[PDB]
Amino acid sequence: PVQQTGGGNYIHVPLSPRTLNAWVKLVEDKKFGAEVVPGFQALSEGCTPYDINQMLNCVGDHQAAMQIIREIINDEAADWDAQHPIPGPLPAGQLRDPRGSDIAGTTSTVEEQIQWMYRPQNPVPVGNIYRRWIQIGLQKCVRMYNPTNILDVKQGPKEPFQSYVDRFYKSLRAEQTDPAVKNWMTQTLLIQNANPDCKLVLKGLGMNPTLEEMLTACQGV
Amino acid sequence: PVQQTGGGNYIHVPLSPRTLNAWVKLVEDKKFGAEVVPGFQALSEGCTPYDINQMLNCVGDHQAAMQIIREIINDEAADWDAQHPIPGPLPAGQLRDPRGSDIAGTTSTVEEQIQWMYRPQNPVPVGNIYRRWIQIGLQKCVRMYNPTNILDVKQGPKEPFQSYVDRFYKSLRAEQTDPAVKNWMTQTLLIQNANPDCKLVLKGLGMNPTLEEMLTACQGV
Amino acid sequence: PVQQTGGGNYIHVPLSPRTLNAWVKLVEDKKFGAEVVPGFQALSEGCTPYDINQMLNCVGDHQAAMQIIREIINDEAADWDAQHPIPGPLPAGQLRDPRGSDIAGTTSTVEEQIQWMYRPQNPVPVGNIYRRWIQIGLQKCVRMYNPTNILDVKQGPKEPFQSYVDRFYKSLRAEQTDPAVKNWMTQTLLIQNANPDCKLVLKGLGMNPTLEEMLTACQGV
Amino acid sequence: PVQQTGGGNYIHVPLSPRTLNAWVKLVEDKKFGAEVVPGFQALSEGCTPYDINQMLNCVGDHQAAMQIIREIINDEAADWDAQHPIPGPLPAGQLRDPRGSDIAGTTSTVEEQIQWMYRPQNPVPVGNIYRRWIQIGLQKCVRMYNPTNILDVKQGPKEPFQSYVDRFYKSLRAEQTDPAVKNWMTQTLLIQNANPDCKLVLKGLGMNPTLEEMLTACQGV
Amino acid sequence: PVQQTGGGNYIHVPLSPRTLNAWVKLVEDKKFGAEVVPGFQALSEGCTPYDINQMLNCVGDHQAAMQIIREIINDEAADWDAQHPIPGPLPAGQLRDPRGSDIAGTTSTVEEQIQWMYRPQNPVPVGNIYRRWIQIGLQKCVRMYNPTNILDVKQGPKEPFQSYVDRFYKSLRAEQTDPAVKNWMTQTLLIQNANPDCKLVLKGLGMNPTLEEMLTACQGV
Amino acid sequence: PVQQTGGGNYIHVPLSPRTLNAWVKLVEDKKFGAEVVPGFQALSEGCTPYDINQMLNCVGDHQAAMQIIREIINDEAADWDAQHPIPGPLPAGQLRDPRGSDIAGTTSTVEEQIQWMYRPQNPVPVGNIYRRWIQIGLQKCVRMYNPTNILDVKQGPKEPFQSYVDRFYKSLRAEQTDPAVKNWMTQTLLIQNANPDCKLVLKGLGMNPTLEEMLTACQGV
Amino acid sequence: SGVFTFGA
Amino acid sequence: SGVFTFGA
Amino acid sequence: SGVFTFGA
Amino acid sequence: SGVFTFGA
Amino acid sequence: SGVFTFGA
Amino acid sequence: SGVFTFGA
Ligand SMILES: O=P(O)(O)O[C@H]1[C@H](OP(=O)(O)O)[C@@H](OP(=O)(O)O)[C@H](OP(=O)(O)O)[C@@H](OP(=O)(O)O)[C@H]1OP(=O)(O)O
Ligand SMILES: O=P(O)(O)O[C@H]1[C@H](OP(=O)(O)O)[C@@H](OP(=O)(O)O)[C@H](OP(=O)(O)O)[C@@H](OP(=O)(O)O)[C@H]1OP(=O)(O)O
Repeated sequence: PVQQTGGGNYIHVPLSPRTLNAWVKLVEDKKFGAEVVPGFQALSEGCTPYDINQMLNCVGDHQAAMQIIREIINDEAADWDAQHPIPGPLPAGQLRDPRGSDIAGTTSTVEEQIQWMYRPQNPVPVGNIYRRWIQIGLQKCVRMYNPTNILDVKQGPKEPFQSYVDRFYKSLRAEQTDPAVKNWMTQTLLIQNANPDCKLVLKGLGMNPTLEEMLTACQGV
Repeated sequence: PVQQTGGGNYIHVPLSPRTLNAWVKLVEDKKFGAEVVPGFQALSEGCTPYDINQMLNCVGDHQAAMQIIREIINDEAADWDAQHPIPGPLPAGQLRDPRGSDIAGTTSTVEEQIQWMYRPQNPVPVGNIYRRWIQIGLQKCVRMYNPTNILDVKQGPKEPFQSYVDRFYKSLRAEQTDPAVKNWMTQTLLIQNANPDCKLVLKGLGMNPTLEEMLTACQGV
Repeated sequence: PVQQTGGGNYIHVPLSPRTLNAWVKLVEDKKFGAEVVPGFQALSEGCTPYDINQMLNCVGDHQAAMQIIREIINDEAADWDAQHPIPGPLPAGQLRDPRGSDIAGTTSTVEEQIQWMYRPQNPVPVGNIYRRWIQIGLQKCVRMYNPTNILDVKQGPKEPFQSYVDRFYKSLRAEQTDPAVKNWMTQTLLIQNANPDCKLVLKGLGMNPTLEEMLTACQGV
Repeated sequence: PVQQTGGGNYIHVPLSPRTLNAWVKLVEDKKFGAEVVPGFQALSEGCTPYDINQMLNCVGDHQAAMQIIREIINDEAADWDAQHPIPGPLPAGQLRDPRGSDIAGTTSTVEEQIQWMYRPQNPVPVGNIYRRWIQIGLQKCVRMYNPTNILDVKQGPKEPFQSYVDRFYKSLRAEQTDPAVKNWMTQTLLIQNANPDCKLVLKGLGMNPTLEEMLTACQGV
Repeated sequence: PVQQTGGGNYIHVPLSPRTLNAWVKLVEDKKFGAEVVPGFQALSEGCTPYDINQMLNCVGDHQAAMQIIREIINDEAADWDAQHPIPGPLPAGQLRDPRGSDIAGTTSTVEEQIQWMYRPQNPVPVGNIYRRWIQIGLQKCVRMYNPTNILDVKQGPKEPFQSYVDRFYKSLRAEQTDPAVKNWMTQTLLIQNANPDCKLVLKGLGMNPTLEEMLTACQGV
Repeated sequence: PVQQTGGGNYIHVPLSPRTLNAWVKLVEDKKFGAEVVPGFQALSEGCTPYDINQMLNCVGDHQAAMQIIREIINDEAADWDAQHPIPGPLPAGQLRDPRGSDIAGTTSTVEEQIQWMYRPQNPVPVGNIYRRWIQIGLQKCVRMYNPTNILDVKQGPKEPFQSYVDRFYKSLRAEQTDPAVKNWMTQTLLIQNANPDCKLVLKGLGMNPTLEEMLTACQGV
Repeated sequence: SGVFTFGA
Repeated sequence: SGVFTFGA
Repeated sequence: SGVFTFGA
Repeated sequence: SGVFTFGA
Repeated sequence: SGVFTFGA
Repeated sequence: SGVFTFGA
């Protein structure tokens, strides 16, 4: 991460033994559960790319998904190189216009990542940009690992409505379907995949029943 | 959250790895127990909407209730838009009169949420307002999830009076019945749903017996 | 709680995730054991009424005793209103002479509780006063919940003297008998309720045997 | 405890949720093991009598020994009153010459205990003095609770020498025998209570064998 | 580690009880898993060689690998001596041009390691250099301990593709094969060692299938 | 320990509840494992003798070894008295030339130990010197407690080579044999005590095989 | 009302 | 869309 | 009296 | 190469 | 004496 | 020698 010192200067403070570890656990216990993405962002808020890398590295399992993340990171970095104009060379006094190897956190050091981040000319959030590219790779993994699909999440005869619903909304998040299509699934596929007796209870309510209405109505059905 | 720095400036400090996690656990172990609402408020005291969101997001289960909270948050936000006059456009120098997407924590950033919060003209508690809207959604969920109802909480033949009472007062809180109706239930439904032998002990006391009086009297009955 | 800032000002700092939780556990694991009262006081030393409330609220069980505490808090508050003269109305510039709804922590905010607490005219310990009223409600609960009574705490034939004594002195605390009556019970009821063989050992010592003397004498009897 | 503030002033900071608790556990898990006395001193270093009391109070069991400690505290306090001259009354501006009820931590407040502690005229260690009186009560309890006696700690036929020794030296500490008598027991009672075969091994060494010598010699005997 | 003080001076702060311990555990629980190397680097970021040594020392098991690390540390140190010119002797006022015994952390003190690190003339990262030499010894150990080899990591008939892949990519890291050879193994050995039915699914995709493509395609095969 | 305050003064800060405890555990869980010595040094870095004593004291078991440490501490202290000249008496204004009872941490206070430590004339590391004397007593105990001897650590027919080696190198450390003799044992006793089949594998390598070479060669033998 | 027995 | 039900 | 054996 | 999939 | 093997 | 494989 970064901390400030007398005179307006900035320095590299280290990442902590309880955050690297909590990330390792969130990735393992939850097995790239959708929540891994905000669990990562929060644990890395105020961090630099060097530590974001070390956190992801310390994880020693699910190394198939860590590679999917690495392929996604290299792709987003190749776009930053493609869109940026790589202007005329700058003097040694000045630091290299940050490139994709630099933000991804490989070619560059940690003191140059901070420099850009708190550079007066153009403070650049190298830490936030690399982290965003990762949320994409992590999100792809959540979906790649999703145990089921929302279409196949259906109420079991003795399964309760709320439990069936918990699975349905969780999958809707992880599958990361477009928001407009999420509204269609919630209002249609959920009356459709539910047991018939509970389905009739929701149908008895009328049209566009709110979830509070549906969850209350099929309570005990 | 927010911390202050030399010169009277404010900055976004991050939320912590032990609070996100404790909220996740309070929501899961207690399963949206009534206490989840103050457990949330305390864990989020001095926070900004961005983190209040990340905390709620990290929770990866009970995603049916997290959606009820999200529907309640969008409703309270639509009222803030409905009541506020959306005055004439302000210059870039000035920040947008906070709107509902902004307080709910979506459209806006974290630096604009803090700016308003410590804005000299009108410091606005965007963090507290969004959190209050949530306590409403969480409270609705406590009630939606309440396992029983106070009317059906009745002393079992071998169940003791205090245990029956613990359930009755807990349900009174979660059902969130109006305070005047809470006084009627405590003084009537509790002599009514109790075993007859213990009910007669409370009746032997007289009228409007205090709880200390009733709890002491039926001790060993 | 409260912390101070440059210029001699005071602010509301929040209560912590490890104190709310430790109080919740002390109340549950010990089940309103006598120690709950100092466990509460220590966890709340330097606190304001707002947090003292949130701590008590987070507890989601033993809600029969939390109501006994609430009835005791409303009674002590009604006495503060009864004894105080509610002087002539003060200007908006000045803050309301603190009342019982205000100290109990309901009608008032947290910034007005701190203001009074660090008010130059008359710093008022609103936090300590409300906490004291609670120790009374908690103490009543310890006693209401006390499993046994000191008179019925008697040495079992194979039970050792020290274990019988541990129960006797613990009950003496929780029953909260007057100190003069505590001296009578310790010097009389304890030779009286003890096994006869051990009772004769204490009698062989003579009159007013100290506990060190009695505990040493009946060791192995 | 106590912390200092700008201007050379002192204030009461509170004791912590992890120290009260660790003391409670050291007293319970170890059951007033000899180590309870330094475990207490370290947990209370920089503390004031008010907290030393609250720590001891929070303990809710072994209340027979907590009373032995309280009788010892009242005895040491009665000696401070007996030896001190209770000089002529001092003005309200000045604080009461500290008395035994005051140091024991009862009659006095916490702000008067700190005042004396950092009083320019005669800084008095009220915290250390009361704590010392307690180490005496705790030490008496260690001994009152000691499961065995050093004379009866003897090597069992299949018990190893080192284990027999560990018990012997531990008891020597807890029984708190005079140091000169501790040298006699270590050099005589330990060749005496040991198995005969191992006893002959120590005798074969010669006179005044050091423990390193004895512990090495009877290794495998 | 090192901390700074008023006047621009530097001092040796100590390493912490939670980092030494977490390193001990990462080395044991993971048994020199590849992740041990970044787990070590992060736990030692801002440290000096003296503590890097104490951490490695506290580990009391896998002492065969700790010796491999020590042989690697002595080899890298002998190269620093071989390449450096050991210039003409410097005065007592000046500190010895750092040598290999000094950086490895043996011959030198901790105050001379910090001095060089924050020496105005040439701040030298003695802490980082020694740590790098270790990552080499630790990396050799990961490989020496690797349970299997990537060539022998093959999909089992009922084993799923992703699990086979997790092992393959993990081994690719630990075996630390050259990056060009890692691309060949991932695109060839993985279609080769996989079950035939799943192998045909990857072959049906075409040439150079990405992992997201392969992992998705053989899902349920 | 010690902390500094405005004006260049020093004070006694206390030792912590997590270090005393971690030392207690390292001494017990590891049972005076060789690692206890650096686990102690790190937990006590920046400490004073008073706390180094309290840590060692809190340990309530293995009291045979704590006495060996105490005999070693008194011996090293008697040498400091023997070598030092006990110069002519110094005034009350000046503090006593530190003696062995003083550094061992008995006769002296904690404020006189710090005074000497930060004394301008001759800052003396009373904390480090006493701690070193202890590492000697602890090291003697590691060896006294060592379960086996390196000569008797031999590969079992089904035991693997690395496990046999782990024991051999661990014992080499604890037995604390001279470094020159450690090189002979590693290159001779280890080909000698190993199974014959694995011994021939090491012999097939040639002369002075490095451990990486031997550990790799007998992998699977 | 609310799930706050104590306070506002 | 995203795995962020609340916020952006 | 109270559940405070030590102190006030 | 190394056991660092990400970074240098 | 005391339960303090080391120190005063 | 010592139980310190690394350092002094
Ligand atoms: O009971 P304690 O002695 O306080 O120790 C535990 C322990 O941490 P510490 O030993 O550092 O205090 C836990 O962590 P681990 O050591 O097992 O890794 C930690 O929980 P986490 O595992 O989540 O860190 C937990 O505290 P908390 O849950 O607040 O983090 C804490 O005990 P407490 O819960 O009583 O503080
Ligand atoms: O003072 P320590 O012995 O180190 O122990 C902890 C630790 O302190 P450090 O930050 O210095 O390590 C906690 O911080 P982290 O380890 O988690 O970073 C910190 O709490 P925070 O987690 O909120 O920073 C807590 O003090 P506090 O709770 O007052 O902030 C503090 O002291 P305690 O052990 O006395 O709780």
